[PDB]
Amino acid sequence: GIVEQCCTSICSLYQLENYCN
Amino acid sequence: GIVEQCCTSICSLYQLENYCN
Amino acid sequence: GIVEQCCTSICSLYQLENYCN
Amino acid sequence: GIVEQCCTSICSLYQLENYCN
Amino acid sequence: GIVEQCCTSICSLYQLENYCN
Amino acid sequence: GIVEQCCTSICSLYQLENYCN
Amino acid sequence: FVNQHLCGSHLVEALYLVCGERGFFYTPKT
Amino acid sequence: FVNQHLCGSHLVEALYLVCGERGFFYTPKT
Amino acid sequence: FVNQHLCGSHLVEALYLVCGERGFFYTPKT
Amino acid sequence: FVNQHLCGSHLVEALYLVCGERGFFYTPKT
Amino acid sequence: FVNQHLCGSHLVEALYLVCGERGFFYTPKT
Amino acid sequence: FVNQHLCGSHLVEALYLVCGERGFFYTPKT
Ligand SMILES: [Cl-]
Ligand SMILES: [Cl-]
Ligand SMILES: [Cl-]
Ligand SMILES: [Cl-]
Ligand SMILES: [Zn+2]
Ligand SMILES: [Zn+2]
Repeated sequence: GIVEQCCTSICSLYQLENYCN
Repeated sequence: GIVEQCCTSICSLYQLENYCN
Repeated sequence: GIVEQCCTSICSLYQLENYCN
Repeated sequence: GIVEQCCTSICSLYQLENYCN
Repeated sequence: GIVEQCCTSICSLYQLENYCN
Repeated sequence: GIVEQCCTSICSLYQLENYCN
Repeated sequence: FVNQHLCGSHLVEALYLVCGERGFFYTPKT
Repeated sequence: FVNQHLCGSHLVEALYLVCGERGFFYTPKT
Repeated sequence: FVNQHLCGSHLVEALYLVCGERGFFYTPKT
Repeated sequence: FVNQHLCGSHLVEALYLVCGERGFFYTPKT
Repeated sequence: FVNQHLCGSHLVEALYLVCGERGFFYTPKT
Repeated sequence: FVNQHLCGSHLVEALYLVCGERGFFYTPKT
């Protein structure tokens, strides 16, 4: 998931925005 | 400047990009 | 909610566990 | 010690509480 | 103490060294 | 540069002070 | 433990500390 | 914006900045 | 995204998030 | 609470949250 | 260097920066 | 002061503490 992706590879702020309420 | 725009007032992530190199 | 309980008021580490999944 | 244990393995909040004044 | 010197008032990085072991 | 040096080896606060305005 | 004021990014750091792998929600609107 | 390499608490800080008052959910695997 | 108050070390964390490898300047005197 | 993997400054943040007004001592090896 | 206001978790981050391996005590009651 | 091992956002925090109101520039390679 996002938590793992950001850490083991990379992730964007736009991908992060999907986890906002 | 940045303190006025973002701390004293309120700013977006886009506005913060104004201070990138 | 959380802001009221923990920022505006004062909360314990135990109270914070109320917001775990 | 605690500093090293938390970093090289794992540690709990309860172990950390021992370092409070 | 530290809160009075550095939070309530204002302190230098040198003053902070007063609290090293 | 400094960013890389601090991360891959070590750096001092005095070296960091060179990056102040 | 203790009770303290925890706001903003400090509040979320504390939720991460307390919840960790469980996960958590931060929903300030309530 | 640039791509991010974020582990542990640094991910939660990023979510906080990105989502602001909307809040967010932090949901790690396992 | 959102608009929030970002001060001090939180402001610089946000600049690092947004700028990353580009770099940035933090010049509060203006 | 969950178990913690904490290095460098992240350990000090955790001690701060855990101890609150009691304060704490940070005593690494060597 | 400079003089600034350092409170709470920011104060302890600064103590960790300045003291590091020496260790430090944070004892706000005094 | 002691020597520092600082990566990512931790470097920016250190620059913030060291420079204070003077501000600073964060300029990574590439
Ligand atoms: Cl704050
Ligand atoms: Cl603050
Ligand atoms: Cl790390
Ligand atoms: Cl604060
Ligand atoms: Zn880190
Ligand atoms: Zn703060």
